[PDB]
Amino acid sequence: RKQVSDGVAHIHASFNNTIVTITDRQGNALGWATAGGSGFRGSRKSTPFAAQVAAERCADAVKEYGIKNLEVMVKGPGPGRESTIRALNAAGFRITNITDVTPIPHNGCRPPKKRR
Amino acid sequence: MQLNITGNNVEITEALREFVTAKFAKLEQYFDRINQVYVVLKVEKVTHTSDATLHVDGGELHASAEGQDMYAAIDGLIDKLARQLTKHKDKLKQH
Amino acid sequence: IKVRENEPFDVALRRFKRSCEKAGVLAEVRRREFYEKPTTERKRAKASAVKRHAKKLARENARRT
Amino acid sequence: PRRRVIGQRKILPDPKFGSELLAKFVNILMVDGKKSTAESIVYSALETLAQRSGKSELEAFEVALENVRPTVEVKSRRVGGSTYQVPVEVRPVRRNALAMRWIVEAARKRGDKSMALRLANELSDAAENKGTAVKKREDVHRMAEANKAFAHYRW
RNA sequence: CGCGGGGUGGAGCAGGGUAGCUCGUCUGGCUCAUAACCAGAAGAUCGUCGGUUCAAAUCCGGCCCCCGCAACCA
RNA sequence: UUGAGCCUUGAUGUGUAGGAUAGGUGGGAGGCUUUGAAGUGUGGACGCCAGUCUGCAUGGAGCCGACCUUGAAAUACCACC
RNA sequence: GCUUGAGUCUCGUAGAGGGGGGUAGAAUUCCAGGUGUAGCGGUGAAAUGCGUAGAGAUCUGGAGGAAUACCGGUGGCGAAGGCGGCCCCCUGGACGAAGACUGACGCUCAGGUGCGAAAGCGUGGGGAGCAAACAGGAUUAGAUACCCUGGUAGUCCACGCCGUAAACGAUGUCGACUUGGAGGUUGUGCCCUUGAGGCGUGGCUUCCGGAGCUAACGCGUUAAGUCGACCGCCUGGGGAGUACGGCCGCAAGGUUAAAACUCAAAUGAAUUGACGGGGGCCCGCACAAGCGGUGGAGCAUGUGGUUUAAUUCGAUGCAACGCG
Repeated sequence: RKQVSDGVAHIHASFNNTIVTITDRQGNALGWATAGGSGFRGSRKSTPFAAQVAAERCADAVKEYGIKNLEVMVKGPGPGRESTIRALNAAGFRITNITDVTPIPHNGCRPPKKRR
Repeated sequence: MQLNITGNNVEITEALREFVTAKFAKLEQYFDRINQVYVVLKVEKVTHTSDATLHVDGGELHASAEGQDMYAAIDGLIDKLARQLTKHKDKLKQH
Repeated sequence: IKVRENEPFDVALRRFKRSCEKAGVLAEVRRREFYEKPTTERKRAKASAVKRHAKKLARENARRT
Repeated sequence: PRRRVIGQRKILPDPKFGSELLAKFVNILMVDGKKSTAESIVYSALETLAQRSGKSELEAFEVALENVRPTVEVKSRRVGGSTYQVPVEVRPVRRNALAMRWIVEAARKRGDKSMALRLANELSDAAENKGTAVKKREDVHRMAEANKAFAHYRW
């Protein structure tokens, strides 16, 4: 329960799927929703509209916590990543920060081969 | 697949008719499903020439081959049609 | 990268900062070490960059219109 | 076509009512170019609409048409090596013409005895929204709203 | 040879006041077709009988099938 | 920290009909109240989002049962659960 | 003898030049814990795979390996191969300014000697990610491949071996000479450093072009121009950089290097076409948007085929088949 007020809304933004989860300031999660679980499967999982439906399905089931302000973390080069945040300020939230936290290696491990 | 064998100055025998259909059974399954075939055999004082008009789900394709003794002409005709059938097949796959 | 701007919400002011160097980098770490093609592509790049310098300087003679 | 935004020509209106919208409607079911046979069926089908609905005749026709006209239409779009059904919003001059074509193709099936009453039954049932003409509109919207994932426009 | 558990669309199964979902099978759309996905519909007297109250897939009896645990030292 | 069991209690059990979130059965028109009433400062639970409980009042001396519909009449009151 | 070639020294300057040791942050993976719940992952679509034994997402902590984002530059350095975080230690060369010094000490080399990407090999470690082989899922007529999910050698370290690459600038080394332009990088001189100013002068380097050269493409002061010194190499295509022999190597193999036979060509550059599942632009009932047909029915007619004594002959993809 705990009725927390300010939270963090992480957005995983892979190419094939967009995952949006909502946590608090401390970092432990509250609820999540994906674009593959919103009824979109296959070619339509990589659509910015499917990231919007994943957002409003995650904007519900956190009414139990009562969030009115949250930060936004985006991670990945996805087709969503900005249509998700438009489905949150329209859902009645105060977006204090929007932050890019995508992982960039300062040249570390070897990626796979280019597919032909 | 329906064969229609026809000869201009080459009256087709029974051994030649089954030689066409056994050869046209090859370029069958192995390359594409087809609707209807018209085969035309011609002899023009030197050239045993064999034509063929295939009808497929997309359009039509035609090939001709002149040869040596009317058996190598159809053997060159199928290799001309089989390459046009693989080019047409991958034109309709585009994966 | 980090926008904590006030007033009216419109990332608009976010994609100015973020579409700067946050997607060209992740799409090129996406796959293949290359180890020698960077070289090829790099060297093809500037042979076409001076193709824009040494032609557009020579294109200011006339325009036939 | 490639060129030629076509110079559009006009239609002469209906004699009995001052409308070209119903004159467009009589031209659709006019089979083999027989207009007197076409106009006799539609006049016998809308006087039947008045007694079976209570209202006046011509405005009972479009209230069966706003219940059957669509707002979005889905198309096949060729992109990449495949082709998916992208939805697009309909222009209004096509919107009514797509509606009254759906009425006639439902009127040639749904086989009752005469053509005048075959049209007269579902022009009522378009207003009560249980006929098979409205089930064409709702199953078009069922496919367009399922394909809301394809579009660079948000309206 | 008694204690338990389960009998529900073709199957797998959800579910004291109304029978649901995936597949398969019936189509629509699309595809070059099979497909894949999308969109609707049929699919049950809930194993069979009785009664327990207004009303039972639900609760209680007996029967049939099945899975278990034993009693298995004539 | 935590199951499970017992006791002391305190809540809760909207099909339909319908004035109503009525658990069952039985006794059943007397209790409630100024041990400072409805409205609400208020705070929650439940939430089958419709209604009930409790904390404190600045109000202050009121409310139901039989009489309306229901297979059933009222946590009106009490008892067994 | 001489100082102009070559070299030494004195001051500096730039540099991913090399070898050794330390260390930092980002990220991947794994492990542990918290929260949290039905999906994740993947693809053109899909499945294998993962997940109700709690994945994925998210947060904290830890372990370990490899690689150094941005800077990063037709930038720099090195004989070539090659060399990128940062710090220290040892160390090689290049270059410039002003002198001083030795006095042809030079150039190039068959053999020889050393260095030499990646893969591979041996012994001993290490092993995150990636990934031959291999395994499964797809695609397909088939798919032993491309794609997907996994995944072992290998990639990493130390010490040896191998001695090969389209090891390329497909251009040996050295020296001299012969119109220019735009730069990059790095020293330095003078004048008003009086201002990121102006004039010069070196080194390396990139591009474009003149003469000339070249079969043409192109090269063009860093030549493929004009010359000189020496070395390597070539002699039609296949056979064949193969056989045999020698040498070298643990092995893989390297190196040296034929002949029989066979062909009248092989080849280079450019030209015009044609074609491209290359690019741009445009048109046509070509598609789309619609209407009505065919294919299914009986019949009319033409053809193929069969039949017949003859079923006259010709027309055969589009452009023959209600055609002569």
